Amino acid sequence: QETLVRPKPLLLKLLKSVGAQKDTYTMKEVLFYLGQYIMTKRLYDEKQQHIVYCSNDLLGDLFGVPSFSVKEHRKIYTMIYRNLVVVN
Ligand SMILES: COc1ccc(C2=N[C@@H](c3ccc(Cl)cc3)[C@@H](c3ccc(Cl)cc3)N2C(=O)N2CCNC(=O)C2)c(OC(C)C)c1
Repeated sequence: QETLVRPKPLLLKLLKSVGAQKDTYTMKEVLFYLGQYIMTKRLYDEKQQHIVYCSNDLLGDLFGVPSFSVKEHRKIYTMIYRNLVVVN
């Protein structure tokens, strides 16, 4: 009974670019796939892998910054919620 969400078009484009095949998700799925996006596109610092650089990327459009640490949970959840609607 986790909340279901419907990503808006930019977030959905990112999710589908890493092989998600649906239009509704749980938050934990959304997080999982954004993490995979970062990993597969190598947007992280090789030395401190918590650090992301996304200025040249649609991910930077979603989060509204050129760089962030994955420890920025307020920012990450807030920007994700701005990019979806709740279904069920
Ligand atoms: C020391 O290296 C780590 C430690 C933790 C994370 C991480 N941490 C997880 C996480 C981060 C923030 C929130 Cl709010 C929730 C979950 C999740 C995640 C989810 C969404 C985004 Cl936008 C980024 C990362 N997330 C991951 O996606 N991980 C888990 C670890 N390894 C991975 O290959 C993927 C991490 O993320 C990379 C993608 C940068 C790197």
